[PDB]
Amino acid sequence: QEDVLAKELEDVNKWGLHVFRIAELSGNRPLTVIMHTIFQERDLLKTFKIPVDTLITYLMTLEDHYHADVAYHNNIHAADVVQSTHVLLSTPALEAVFTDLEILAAIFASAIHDVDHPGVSNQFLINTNSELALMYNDSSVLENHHLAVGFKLLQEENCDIFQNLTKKQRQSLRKMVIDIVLATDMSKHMNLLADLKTMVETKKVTSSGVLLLDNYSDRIQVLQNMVHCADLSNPTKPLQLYRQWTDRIMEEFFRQGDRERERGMEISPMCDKHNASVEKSQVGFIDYIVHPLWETWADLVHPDAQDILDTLEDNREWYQSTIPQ
Amino acid sequence: TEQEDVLAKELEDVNKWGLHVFRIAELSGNRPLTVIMHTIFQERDLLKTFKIPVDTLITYLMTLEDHYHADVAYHNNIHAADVVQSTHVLLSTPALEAVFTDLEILAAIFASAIHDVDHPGVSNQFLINTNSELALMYNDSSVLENHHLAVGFKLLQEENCDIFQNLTKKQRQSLRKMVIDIVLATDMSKHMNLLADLKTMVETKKVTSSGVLLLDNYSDRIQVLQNMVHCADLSNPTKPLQLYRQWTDRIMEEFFRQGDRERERGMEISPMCDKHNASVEKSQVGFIDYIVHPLWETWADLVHPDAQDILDTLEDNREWYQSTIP
Ligand SMILES: CCOc1cc([C@@H](CS(C)(=O)=O)N2C(=O)c3cccc(NC(C)=O)c3C2=O)ccc1OC
Ligand SMILES: CCOc1cc([C@@H](CS(C)(=O)=O)N2C(=O)c3cccc(NC(C)=O)c3C2=O)ccc1OC
Ligand SMILES: [Mg+2]
Ligand SMILES: [Mg+2]
Ligand SMILES: [Mg+2]
Ligand SMILES: [Zn+2]
Ligand SMILES: [Zn+2]
Repeated sequence: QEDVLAKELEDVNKWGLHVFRIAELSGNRPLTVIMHTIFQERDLLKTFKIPVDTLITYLMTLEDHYHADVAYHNNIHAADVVQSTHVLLSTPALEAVFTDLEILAAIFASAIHDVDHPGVSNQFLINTNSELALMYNDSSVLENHHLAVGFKLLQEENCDIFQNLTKKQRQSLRKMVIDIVLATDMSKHMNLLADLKTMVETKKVTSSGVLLLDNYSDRIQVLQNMVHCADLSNPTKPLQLYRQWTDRIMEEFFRQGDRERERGMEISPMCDKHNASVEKSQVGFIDYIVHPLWETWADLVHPDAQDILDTLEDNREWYQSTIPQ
Repeated sequence: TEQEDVLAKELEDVNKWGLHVFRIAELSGNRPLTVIMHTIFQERDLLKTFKIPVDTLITYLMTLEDHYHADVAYHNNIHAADVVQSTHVLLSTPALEAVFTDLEILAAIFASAIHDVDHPGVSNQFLINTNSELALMYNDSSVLENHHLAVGFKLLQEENCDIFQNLTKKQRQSLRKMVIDIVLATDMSKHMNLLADLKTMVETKKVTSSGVLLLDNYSDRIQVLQNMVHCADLSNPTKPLQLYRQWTDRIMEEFFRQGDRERERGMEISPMCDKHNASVEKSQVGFIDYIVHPLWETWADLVHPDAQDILDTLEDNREWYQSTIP
């Protein structure tokens, strides 16, 4: 009787789910149990006639293709982005904006968006003349690979969770998922944020402040920025969670810097364990990337993101206080 | 090697629009891409400039040429050789004299050589609609063109194939980026935006005191090279009619073989791919009117009047195909 796990999963609609605890309690299956919970919570198995055993088989297969020896880009991160997207989809300002297929696409994209990540950056893969960068012509190398793996796994035995979608539903979902995962490439962050800003400046809402998004171009942009916000949500979580994410990304960066040092490569910024300032890097990350993004998101869904933005600002203040004068 | 004498004579035409490329394919033992690339590299002194060992060049070209499908009617080594030679002529246009660097010239020619390698003879849309491994690998986005680049670059790593072994690291990095930008621009889903941008450049074009195009940033330079190789890829209707008609015969065979695969699957046969219900001549007139002439009249504007004879041939060939309809 793993009662504690079911207790933890009752917070699946809350920012700040104890995802490391869930990873522990589920036998390192946070992506499987959290995806399954969210699918039940959104009635997605009945809406898209997904057989429960096919869902569980695909989810375990997918989760198996996240590397257990990568400190950050692993199945716990995938589960975290899934659950974060699931909460952002319920923003009151986005009520009635997205179809069931759009909701399914955003959640599936979040689950697969880093699958088979090797724990090094696109630039490292390009600079080492990797087989991945040769395959993908140096362009969104990892993100194209995550998509290819995520979709390829649906072809394994009893893994096609979309088997009862119509032909046209499958084509539409595939296009949306590709557009969403490719937008998680940080080389696209600035263009994405500029478009989110444009939308905020021209946003149409109801009298009760709910966004009105009529064309696909605008809806997919909001979905791209939503999953991007979820991918960049660690500094907006309660500090005890955030500090664990910082420990993990820094371990991954340092392992990349050790591969670089050994090859005699230039050690990438923040990747040198002998010359790193973890706390200054987090404050810079918040000041130049995370807070501009989440402040713009909060304007789009004004005022529903205020608690999230409050947490980010508290955490920035705390990390800054750990830097001595 | 009377045959070798005849081949050498034919290769004296490598600077001319209308080279007898099908004859060269036969005379060279089905090595048109190898012999035309080698001729062009010698003509432009590229082996000396980039310290390319001649045996490495031939080894790579032969391997690249082998990775074109000898059993595909249109997208084979003869098409690659033709696009290479057509780009080589376009690079020599008076309006571009001394404009491009040796590395940019190398990039345009190499891109043309690899730009369709390992083409299976079916379209991107067919590969997407049939859930192919290629479309799965490339997320339905420029599926073939990404594959052609990955193959063309990967083959440089085979034994004695690295023709760029003596470039600097900065040269190799620059060449790789330019080649990717050029081959990705041969995806027809990019044609309309590529043409729109070329028109904008023509409308705003600056010429130097010597009368050549002024291109003073990467964006403009790569855009011209992208459209140049796209024009070469879309050059069949601008060639002498006896060449053009052979290219039409070949693309229609390839289309019909695709539509037969779509028939043997219950799919809606793609337009122009139904050998039981095609109009070859109407399709060429449509191709020229909606794609090839809008492109080439704009290229002709950019380099005016350098390409006037090419444009005149295109317009004559359009009239000829039109005359076969009534
Ligand atoms: C101080 C950075 O902190 C974090 C960074 C990240 C991730 C998000 S991503 C979607 O994987 O790119 N991230 C960046 O945003 C980023 C920008 C530039 C370079 C860079 N990588 C290297 C190897 O240089 C990264 C990087 O890996 C996640 C969590 C973090 O802190 C908890
Ligand atoms: C009447 C068309 O004639 C020709 C077409 C082509 C080629 C050039 S490409 C760079 O390979 O795309 N081409 C198109 O431009 C085109 C547009 C849309 C669909 C299409 N394919 C299918 C299966 O529908 C094609 C197509 O294969 C080359 C030579 C041709 O005539 C000599
Ligand atoms: Mg990622
Ligand atoms: Mg072959
Ligand atoms: Mg092509
Ligand atoms: Zn991620
Ligand atoms: Zn071609």
